[PDB]
Amino acid sequence: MSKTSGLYTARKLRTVRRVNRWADKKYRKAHLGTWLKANPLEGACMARGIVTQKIGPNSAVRKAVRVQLTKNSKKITAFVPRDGSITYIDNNDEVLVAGFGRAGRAVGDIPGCRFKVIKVAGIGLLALFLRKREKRAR
Amino acid sequence: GHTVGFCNAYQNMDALMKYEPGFRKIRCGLIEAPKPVSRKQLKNLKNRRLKKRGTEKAT
Amino acid sequence: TSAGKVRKKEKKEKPRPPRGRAYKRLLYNKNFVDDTRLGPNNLLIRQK
Amino acid sequence: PRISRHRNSSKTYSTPKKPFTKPRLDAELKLCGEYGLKCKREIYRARYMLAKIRRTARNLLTLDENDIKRRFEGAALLRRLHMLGILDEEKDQLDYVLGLRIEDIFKRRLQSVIVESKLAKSVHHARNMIKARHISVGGQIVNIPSYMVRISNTSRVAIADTSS
RNA sequence: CAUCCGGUCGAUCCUGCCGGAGCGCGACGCUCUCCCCAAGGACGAAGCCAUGCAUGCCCGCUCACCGGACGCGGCGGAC
RNA sequence: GUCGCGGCGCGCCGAGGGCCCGACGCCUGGCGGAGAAUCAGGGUUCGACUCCGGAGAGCGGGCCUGCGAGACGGCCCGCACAUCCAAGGACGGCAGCAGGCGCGGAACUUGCCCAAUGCGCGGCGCGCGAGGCAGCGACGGGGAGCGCGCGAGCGAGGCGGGCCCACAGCCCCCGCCGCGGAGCCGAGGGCAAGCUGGUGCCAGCAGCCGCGGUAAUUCCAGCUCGGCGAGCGUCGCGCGGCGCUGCUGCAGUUGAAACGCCCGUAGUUGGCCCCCCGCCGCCACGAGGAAACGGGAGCGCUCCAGGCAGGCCCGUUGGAC
Ligand SMILES: [Mg+2]
Ligand SMILES: [Mg+2]
Ligand SMILES: [Mg+2]
Ligand SMILES: [Mg+2]
Ligand SMILES: [Mg+2]
Ligand SMILES: [Mg+2]
Ligand SMILES: [Mg+2]
Ligand SMILES: [Mg+2]
Repeated sequence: MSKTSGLYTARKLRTVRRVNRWADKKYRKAHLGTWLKANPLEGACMARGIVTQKIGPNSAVRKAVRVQLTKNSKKITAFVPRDGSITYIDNNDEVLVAGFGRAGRAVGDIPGCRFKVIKVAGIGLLALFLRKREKRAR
Repeated sequence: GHTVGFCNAYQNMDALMKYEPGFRKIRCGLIEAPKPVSRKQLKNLKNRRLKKRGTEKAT
Repeated sequence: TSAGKVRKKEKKEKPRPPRGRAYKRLLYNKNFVDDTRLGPNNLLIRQK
Repeated sequence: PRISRHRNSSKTYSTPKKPFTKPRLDAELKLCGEYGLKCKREIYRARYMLAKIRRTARNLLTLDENDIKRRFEGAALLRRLHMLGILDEEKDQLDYVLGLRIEDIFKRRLQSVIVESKLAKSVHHARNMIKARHISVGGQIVNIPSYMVRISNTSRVAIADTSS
């Protein structure tokens, strides 16, 4: 047929699979290493940085912030989910930033955003949104 | 309803004294328990004594 | 202009629904033994 | 290291692959009502045990009747089932096992066995009394509703002597 | 313990991928009535260390003090 | 020379050895195995950590003692750090147990004891941060509950007595009095679950499709409802989904994809035929070789996760395989 099938052909099948498994995009991304070096989070679930600038077919301006990772010193952009949560974020403040649902790719209509703010000054953003915790220490 | 355990009957009183863990005797009404001493202080004394030379009985 | 511009009825103080299995027993009779159309206006009209 | 590291442990239930399924929800609520189940973990436990029995029966059935291992394991399994009351006494062939159902497992719970004896008004009443240690098996009192009674112990179940 | 579902069109059949549905390992958030078991500074810092402890025992050798100190000697410290 | 064979080292001689059945070189966020996660079958990923084996004690070297060490809670040197100094001098190695700084998304008491298991030295014992007990501990696993019914009863909790304990707890038992407390997500579809008031492509939701420009079934709130439940949700990774890596089991006219054609080595594949001999593969059985994990026989820790037990007249009780 179109595949080798002899009784003494294990080596050829092994090398064929070895060579051809590299054509899958996901497998390359996972086991090539370029993504690992390029990813700012360096394979971590979430990282810690410092705020430095608050910035902005659906036509809805979105609020985000620029962050500088402490452990890596590079710059990224993060988005503030809830309604009216930008006020809780002040310039030059420490934040904890995680990823979106999709690992790497952008989510939704936000252009070039792949990170999320979840904790500010050591207090959960969602908790502050519901008034469970308060920022009177800051 | 049910309670089970173990006993130990000795032929003579002396045999009990020779063959018996000390804490068992203390639990029983046989002898008197010396006041406890912290092993930490004992180790401190041992190290301090090892520090000295010749006759180290002063401390 | 101010962010959160978009951002009160007295709470209906009623006995708490039972917890544990007793809650499970409530639904069993709610859907079979008791007359029900689940969630339409007319059902809510009747209960008032 | 600590001796506690060598202790074993395992889970005891399986969760459905498809959570939202109307017939399944209806059947599970139905069973919970008839047998007064506290939550949906008991059903998963019953399914786990049934799956284990079914897999053992399958593996044994795949072999020839006159196989030493087949005889050994089938005899053990049948003896266990008969002792536990899940399977009827008159059934001795391995085929009958594969048709079993979790209702059979449920019917041997302590609440059920005391209710069928008329000693309790309902499964919920049975659970309430069991939690209050008012029942006894043989000479001992059991306060676990899920306790499973054996066939030889069914007639020895009574009310606790010390119960008020 | 052999399962699929939504998205290209004015409608239809395919290829093809995107997303959802399950389990496990960790971190974050909210919350927590009772009992049993139970891991716990490993994750490109094998980076830096106040403070205390982690290796002793005794048959041989007593003109020490009132035989017990200490010391020489022996075994162990390479587990 | 070594305990000892050996290019292990030295002198002489000759030239060889390895490689597409992949040498040499480079890289690794490379300790290995027994094993762990996942689940028709076939497989994929991981394997710091409990048992075994290996290596190391800041980096690089050297050495004495001793049967046994290239030892580091042994010594000497260089390098990098660090401490006291009455300035001439002296002195250190927590990847041991607690504890501290730095780092990070991430990780516990500077506690008690040798009573159990063992080791060392020994006659009626000493020592052991090995180890054991306790403390913090929503990593995680298992078992009960916030009612039943027309009156009673029962927990949690409190106060005393036992039992246990090296001493203290905790569990369990006996008396008196007696707090019943549910959250996290969502209601357009995938996917189970619908009415009022605000806002007006703004604010915001939305993993994907999409909503929002005057009824918004999707934003913000109230009511009601749904799922799991002492737990629920979010982020990253692995398996599955996926017959989208295909040995079982993909596709190649037009969707992505048959080298422009021929010869040809390595490689792979090769018609039929002899009944009994030899060899290779193959099938079956067997010997030998650690357990733990996994499977599995038996046993009512009140059940269970577990563990190897218990009553009596016990297979020689058992711990089979
Ligand atoms: Mg390495
Ligand atoms: Mg080892
Ligand atoms: Mg070494
Ligand atoms: Mg050394
Ligand atoms: Mg050492
Ligand atoms: Mg050290
Ligand atoms: Mg074309
Ligand atoms: Mg084409």
